[PDB]
Amino acid sequence: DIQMTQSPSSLSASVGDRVTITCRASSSVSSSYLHWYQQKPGKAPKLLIYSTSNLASGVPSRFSGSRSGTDFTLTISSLQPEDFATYYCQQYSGYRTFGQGTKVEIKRTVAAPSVFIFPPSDSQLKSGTASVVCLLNNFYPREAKVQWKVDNALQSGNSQESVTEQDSKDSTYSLSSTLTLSKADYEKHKVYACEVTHQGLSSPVTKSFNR
Amino acid sequence: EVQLVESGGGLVQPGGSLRLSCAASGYTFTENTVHWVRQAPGKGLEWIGGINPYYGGSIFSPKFKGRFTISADTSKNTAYLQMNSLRAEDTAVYYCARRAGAYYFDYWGQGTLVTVSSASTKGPSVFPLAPSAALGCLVKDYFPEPVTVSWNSGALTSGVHTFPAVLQSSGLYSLSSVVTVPSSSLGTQTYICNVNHKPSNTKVDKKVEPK
Repeated sequence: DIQMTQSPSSLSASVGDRVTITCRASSSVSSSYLHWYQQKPGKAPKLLIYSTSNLASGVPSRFSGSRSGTDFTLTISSLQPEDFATYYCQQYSGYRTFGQGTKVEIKRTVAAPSVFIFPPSDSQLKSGTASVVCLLNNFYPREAKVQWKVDNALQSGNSQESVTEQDSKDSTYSLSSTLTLSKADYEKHKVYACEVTHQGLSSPVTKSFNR
Repeated sequence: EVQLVESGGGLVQPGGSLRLSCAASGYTFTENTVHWVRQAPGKGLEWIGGINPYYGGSIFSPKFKGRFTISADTSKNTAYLQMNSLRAEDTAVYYCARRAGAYYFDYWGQGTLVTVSSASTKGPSVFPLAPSAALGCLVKDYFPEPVTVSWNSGALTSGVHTFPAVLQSSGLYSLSSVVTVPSSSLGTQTYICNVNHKPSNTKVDKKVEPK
């Protein structure tokens, strides 16, 4: 059965850059029957280009496609920050398959995160667990080191991170780090701190509170 | 205005069955085929099969012939995907999609999550994340996904970051939704986070004020 080999699987480009994505058909696929989709995080895929080169309704002219033998190309001529998405080709030839997808990320200038720390709520300790949340807001690039320190002792294994998808307007990321203790252990310590290391910061930023 | 609305997702035990529906509107039902396409978490798009409601016949990808069947009720403009003997590998967001023209999918349903796990449904607890400007709420210990969060019943949308859920060592999920606001509006405006967990029929509304 015909398979589509899509490359690259991810790329990062700046606003205004030209971006090219390739789908290679394992054997001949008709021009009429090769389409491209754009899928934004949390959304259904959206028809972007149909039959190799026809713009779907309401798609901006910076998107185009072409074919050269078994090789199909999707081109974004001038990358906009809202073009952050995963792009998929799809062939028809009796059955249907998709390419494995290309994640397009936006390169932008460095932005330091705003660091905030939150103590567990009263309602949560009443339940017997304490969650301490460290919030890093609107930063670029994505790589950030978050360290927890309890009474200046460095924590390990008792926190987990979540990071948002690149913002479609300003291209920054946001990150949450949650430290989980039993209420019993939260009450046997005074100083709770998270120390943030990021490229946009001259010196590590610590945010803290005393219980 | 063409629309496909899905329902019937949820939690299914390994080896169980589930029925998804795709309610189509805004066009003459019999004029287009309706297909099913799934996306395992963090992975690509996979075509399952589709039905032609004019002829009343369906076709499937070879990997799914057998276990799944697709039907349509023309009186209700609805297509159904009946799945059987589900395994953990079948955990995915399931989309329906309308074929038009040269075999492209022009309208897609919104997606519905199907989780195959022996675990049981649990509703979340919601705790405040207190400013002192950043505020937000913690949505702890729920299963399965998803949870929806809004702020001030949708009125508050800008500056909001709802983080991807994290799987805890306990096998339940947790997330935080956060929002930056003006450094000096903490007295005047009130902020409530609205949480929805349909697998557990839970709906909580939590007020977030400084302590």
